[PDB]
Amino acid sequence: AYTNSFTRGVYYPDKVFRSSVLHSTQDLFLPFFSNVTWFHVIDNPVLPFNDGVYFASIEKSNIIRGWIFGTTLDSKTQSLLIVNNATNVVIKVCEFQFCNDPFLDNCTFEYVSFKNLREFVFKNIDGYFKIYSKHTPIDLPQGFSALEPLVDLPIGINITRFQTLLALHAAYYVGYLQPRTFLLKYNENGTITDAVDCALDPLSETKCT
Amino acid sequence: LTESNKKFLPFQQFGRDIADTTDAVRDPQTLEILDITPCSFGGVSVITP
Ligand SMILES: *[C@@H]1O[C@H](CO)[C@@H](O[C@@H]2O[C@H](CO)[C@@H](O)[C@H](O)[C@H]2NC(C)=O)[C@H](O)[C@H]1NC(C)=O
Ligand SMILES: *[C@@H]1O[C@H](CO)[C@@H](O)[C@H](O)[C@H]1NC(C)=O
Ligand SMILES: *[C@@H]1O[C@H](CO)[C@@H](O)[C@H](O)[C@H]1NC(C)=O
Ligand SMILES: *[C@@H]1O[C@H](CO)[C@@H](O)[C@H](O)[C@H]1NC(C)=O
Repeated sequence: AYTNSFTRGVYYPDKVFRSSVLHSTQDLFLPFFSNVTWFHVIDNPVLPFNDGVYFASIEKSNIIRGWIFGTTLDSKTQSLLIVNNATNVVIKVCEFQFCNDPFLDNCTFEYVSFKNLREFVFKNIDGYFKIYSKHTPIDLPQGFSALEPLVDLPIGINITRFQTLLALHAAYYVGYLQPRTFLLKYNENGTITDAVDCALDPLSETKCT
Repeated sequence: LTESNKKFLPFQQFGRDIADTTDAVRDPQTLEILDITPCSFGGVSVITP
């Protein structure tokens, strides 16, 4: 299935603070009102990573508990698995295959930490897996929000595909990033309060110019 | 360096002016924000008969 992005997926591109200053930048980003792939759990198939992955999932019980990020995803590559068990967000790159039905009940890296909304943006530059994420309770919310880089992985590990995971003893949305020019609204306390995608409409280019 | 009370976001290590000149930094020893103003100068004029 498919739906609309609804001005979501905007993250902080730089750590520059600006107070009441409108700043324009070019970076890989989700396009505004872009088409995002929708799957409802009855499935969790294998999808390509492309240049970037935008992820959004709204579950009250958080049925989605894990993701796996690997090039071939058949224990032939260092598949980055990010699985949240209990309150501990656990990140590993093991070459051990998971269960036959992918649900929760060579590990060169280990990090251990519809009410609820979780938004994610994944991209991989020079091996550093960059995750812009947000967790807050509330298809997609229409209001604007700014995603923060909650974690930035120093793993240095090449990834070209991904697959989400479930848990048993969920509606999620998958989008792809694009090179787009934005205009960003930094408020008095540096929070990005508004965003304009220049490659959307001519009013947006007039605001960008 | 000043006794600034600027409030930064926790990921934001630096800041810039309207002309993108760096005006405030996050000190690694003390995570409060210090505004940076480079030192005074000016032209020199000689008033003489
Ligand atoms: C949740 O998963 C993590 C990942 O294994 C478990 O926590 C750590 O597991 C490693 C693996 O050997 C240990 O070396 C650490 O000592 C564990 N603790 C911490 C704080 O890092 C954890 O046990 C799992 N929780 C449950 C309930 O299964
Ligand atoms: C996305 O594509 C699907 C199928 O091609 C279509 O039904 C849907 O309306 C599209 N959504 C947008 C926002 O273009
Ligand atoms: C990552 O691995 C895939 C699969 O082996 C390969 O096609 C791709 O070129 C690799 N990328 C880098 C940057 O090594
Ligand atoms: C910014 O932070 C200050 C801290 O004193 C607060 O008073 C203010 O409400 C915040 N928001 C804006 C929009 O200024």
